[PDB]
Amino acid sequence: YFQSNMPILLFLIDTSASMNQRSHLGTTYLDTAKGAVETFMKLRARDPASRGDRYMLVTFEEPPYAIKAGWKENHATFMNELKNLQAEGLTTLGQSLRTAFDLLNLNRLVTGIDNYGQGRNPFFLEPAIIITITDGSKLTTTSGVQDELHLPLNSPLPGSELTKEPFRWDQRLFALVLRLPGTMSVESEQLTGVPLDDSAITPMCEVTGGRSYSVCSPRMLNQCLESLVQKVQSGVVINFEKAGPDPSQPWHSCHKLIYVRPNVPIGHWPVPESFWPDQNSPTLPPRTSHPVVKFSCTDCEPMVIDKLPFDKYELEPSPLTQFILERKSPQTCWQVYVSNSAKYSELGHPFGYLKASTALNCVNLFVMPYNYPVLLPLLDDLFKVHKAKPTLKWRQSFESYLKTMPPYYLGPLKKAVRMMGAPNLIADSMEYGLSYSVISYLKKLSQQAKIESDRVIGSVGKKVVQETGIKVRSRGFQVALLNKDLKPQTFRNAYDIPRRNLLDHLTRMRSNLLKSTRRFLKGQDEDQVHSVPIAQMGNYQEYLKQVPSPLRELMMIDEAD
Amino acid sequence: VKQLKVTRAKPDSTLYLSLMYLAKIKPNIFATEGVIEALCSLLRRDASINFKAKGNSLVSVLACNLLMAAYEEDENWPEIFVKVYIEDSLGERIWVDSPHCKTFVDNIQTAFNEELAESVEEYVLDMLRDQLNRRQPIDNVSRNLLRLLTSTCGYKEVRLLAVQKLEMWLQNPKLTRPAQDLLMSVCMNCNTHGSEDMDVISHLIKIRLKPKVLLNHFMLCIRELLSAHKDN
Repeated sequence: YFQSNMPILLFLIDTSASMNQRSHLGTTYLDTAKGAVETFMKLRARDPASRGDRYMLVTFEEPPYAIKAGWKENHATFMNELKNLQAEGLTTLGQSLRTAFDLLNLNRLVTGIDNYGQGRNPFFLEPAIIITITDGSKLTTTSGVQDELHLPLNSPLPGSELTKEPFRWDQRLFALVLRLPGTMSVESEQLTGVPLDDSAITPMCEVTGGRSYSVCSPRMLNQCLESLVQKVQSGVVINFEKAGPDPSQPWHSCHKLIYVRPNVPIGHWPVPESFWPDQNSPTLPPRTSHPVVKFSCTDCEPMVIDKLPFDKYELEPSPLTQFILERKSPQTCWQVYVSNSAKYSELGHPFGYLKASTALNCVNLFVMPYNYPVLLPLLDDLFKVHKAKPTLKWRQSFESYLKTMPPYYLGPLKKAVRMMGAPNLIADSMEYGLSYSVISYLKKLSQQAKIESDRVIGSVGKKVVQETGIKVRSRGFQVALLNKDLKPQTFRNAYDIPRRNLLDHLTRMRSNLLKSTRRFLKGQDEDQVHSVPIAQMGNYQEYLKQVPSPLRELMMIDEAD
Repeated sequence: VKQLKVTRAKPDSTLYLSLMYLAKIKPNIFATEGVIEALCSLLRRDASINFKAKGNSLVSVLACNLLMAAYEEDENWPEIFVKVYIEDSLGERIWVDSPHCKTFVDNIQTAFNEELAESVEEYVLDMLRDQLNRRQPIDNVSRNLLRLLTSTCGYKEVRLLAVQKLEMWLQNPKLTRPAQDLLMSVCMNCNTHGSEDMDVISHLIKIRLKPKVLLNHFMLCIRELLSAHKDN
């Protein structure tokens, strides 16, 4: 249904002119960044799961030219665009980050992965990470210097208002801040952890669930690239919060990631919305990109019935996981809430729990139906007391539970009870979460997103010509500049022939014209041919195909076997 | 729809397949707006990766041609059948050039020929006016397209438009056979003495053809048609 087995690796390479600073290596910061991307892919390729990785490239240029490799751009195009990056612009970090997130969220509304107004599905994920490689240089615009990072809001994407942040559930921002000095640093190659950077990108990185890396040595660079390769995971960032008193600490608030394991991820129960749905609301309330999940450190019992579909999501290592595995209570669980998901309750009813594993090696989130301590006894009694033949009191209690039960859970609950073996338990009716106006707005957004996606995907080719001109001041007319595409057809155009080369080249074109008897009438030799791109210079495998085949008879590389 | 779109690497091919099977059991089923709504929703043309084209309708064409046998003696027909018959001619003309399939094409044309057939014909004419108003080249018409235009000869406007280009193709050596067929059709259709026929005759009167055989044949046909009608 959704392919989470094809992770997106968006690279936001800083192409501001400050990336022309030279390290002690003799290479620029941009050269270090390109080498870092290449090393990252070399390290990633060791993992067999690396196949199907989508690699994307966005830069600090303007939106028509910011996207170098987006959707439906093959690996060779990515490599060619990476190799030819030039650092010649301003440090428009906020604008470029906005464009990168818009590129990531380009097709979300077309495919309905966000599941707006219908619960948040951790298995509806398109896992991407933005690895932005930059320096700590201050952010710049034409007007002046920006001391802080602020993503622009102008030109909003259709439906961008539905989530109150640009980044999404399944997106993480990582910053590789290059602080490599121009002098060979006297510090030893200490094996300590990588520091968090103090630039303006670090708050945005931490908010997204990622982190910033400060680099000032090639050894540190390798360490960050290895850690980044380890951080390419399919999962969604959950904003875990603490509710109630202790049983201002690192484990009180955390933007941790929960793992989602495919095989096509399979799941049933959504994360509750942050509002109670109604059929008379003209507009859908905006969503936080990371759901505020509240847990109570009470150590309740993790009740489970035999045949229920329960989604299990393994939390990544975090101080909260450290706390849970340090208290050492694998037989108890902390109830988990979403605030304002209920009709009236501010904290709302539980929908799941954190239960440490048997080995105390990991903590897993068990996503249950909404208000599961009330539903699960009833659901057990349905099949244990009367064998899916509901009684009057049971049906009344079930309906009473349904009053506290949000309509967006109706579909998953129907599917669950059907696969237990009681298909006729509830009325087969459409979910009452969304008004007609809301659904019409959603379909209009889907069409607009389709059109905008078509426009953006076709725009990544940079099929435009740079303004090769010098605007002449009075105290219209412009002075042209050399271009890449004006390859001199000196045989076909007499204006491309320099004066110093006029006579010999005249002889050459004369011979090319008259001596073509039983020969070849090509353009200028030594230009159209023998100025091949270096990549195709020694492509003997491709060259041998154009030659007739012969007769059969029976440290890394040096241009052949 | 989301499953069909997102999982495009392994799309469901049964969407087009089910149309042929269902049309041969319940003809009224094909008139529902659900398929139209799905087609309209999926009609967004994307250039990079999308299925924005139409699949082969050979099974549908065969079913439509075989449905004419069951409607040979039926004087009353619905407007949905008329719309389907009109839309059938707008295909790639797979069997138009085949002479053995003349009976099927004739049956299809006659099917569109009346309680709701007047409104259907008016809507078809209004829809086709977009192409009719365009100044398409004479050479752009294929040889197999002549049968399609000749079959729907009931509308006097179409006949007048076809006859209007008789002088245009008079100087074209490659349209001599169509010019002779145009003269034959003009002679045969000269039995109503209407405005369209008079306009066509006036348009063709002032056109002089260098060859003498064509002009002599046209004059002989005109004389025979005049002798056939007392209102000449």
